[PDB]
Amino acid sequence: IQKTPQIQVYSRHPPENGKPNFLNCYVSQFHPPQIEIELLKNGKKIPNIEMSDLSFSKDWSFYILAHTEFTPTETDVYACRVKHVTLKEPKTVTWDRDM
Amino acid sequence: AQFSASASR
Amino acid sequence: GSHSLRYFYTAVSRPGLGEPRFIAVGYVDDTEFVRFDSDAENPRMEPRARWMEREGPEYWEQQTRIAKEWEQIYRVDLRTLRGYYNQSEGGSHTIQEMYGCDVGSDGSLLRGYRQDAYDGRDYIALNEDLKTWTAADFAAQITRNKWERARYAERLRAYLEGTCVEWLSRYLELGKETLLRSDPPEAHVTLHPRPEGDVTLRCWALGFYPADITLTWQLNGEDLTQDMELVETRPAGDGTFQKWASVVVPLGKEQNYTCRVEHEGLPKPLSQRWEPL
Repeated sequence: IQKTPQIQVYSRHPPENGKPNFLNCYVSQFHPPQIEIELLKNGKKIPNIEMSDLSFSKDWSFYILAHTEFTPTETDVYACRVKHVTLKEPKTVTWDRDM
Repeated sequence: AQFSASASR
Repeated sequence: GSHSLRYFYTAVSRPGLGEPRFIAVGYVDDTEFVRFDSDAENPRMEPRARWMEREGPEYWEQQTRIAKEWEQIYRVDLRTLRGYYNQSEGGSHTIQEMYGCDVGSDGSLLRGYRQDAYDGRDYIALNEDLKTWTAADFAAQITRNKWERARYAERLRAYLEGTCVEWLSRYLELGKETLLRSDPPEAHVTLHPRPEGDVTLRCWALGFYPADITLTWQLNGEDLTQDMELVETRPAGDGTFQKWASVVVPLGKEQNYTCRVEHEGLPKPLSQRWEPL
């Protein structure tokens, strides 16, 4: 009676290290609604993330879009940390500039 | 505009 | 040729900490326009689209009340359901609802509805006739029995057939600029080689609106969807949507696969292939 979240870390506009754009982490299909979401640069959270407000799909599932501005590079990698009552594993996910 | 004549469960 | 208005309510109990958090949200199609959150400073129904700061104070005052009214309703429901299933006080629980109307473009109500979920599992729902209820278990059977006695269905029905449809119409006008505006997809194909020896072709649709779209990888001119991987459409963050569709293809055949993207914004559908350069 608890559904584990579906993380999706990506970018608003296509990857190109310079043209600054945005970092999105889309968590969806979870339940219960309480979930913890933080963005990471090279291992340490990003200070002031902006997050949309909770919402939910017709199937009673919650979704939410964590995000913040940033400028991609070659030697920097971003990840999305997330905690949930369903997360056996305090699941961090890395931003693959390919999905 | 919401529904207002609610009822409880 | 179809639009809708929906209201989503949620209440979550906070064991040992007082009152449940209650949130109400309103949508016109997929666009949030009003929102209420009891975690707020001064809980009030507030606008969530520019085109809503037009409604008068009378609107906000009224809608805020009906929300606060619902908040008390759900505060007690949480207790009732907890009695129905004999649950204890140490556990957190949720109650969700979704009611609204779908309206053709000729102003005809297509379908009305009002459905529940307790702890993420269906509970009670008003059938499409707008007269009878579908109850998941015994608890929702207790509730269904109270609502038949009070003829509650007749009130929702009146609402769905009148007020719901009238306000959906009003909201369309207020925001036609953004609600009825077609934003087309930018489409491109990427190649990610597999260690298996073959390659994954990925088709992406970017910056489109609404969100209804169809990505179709085809071979030689014929469909391929029982074996096409997908991601759930995701929000770009600026109000557009994006999605990708992929198929595994054998090396040397890349050019024999096309991706058809259909969307209201496109005059004719998009044909996109791999382009190595």
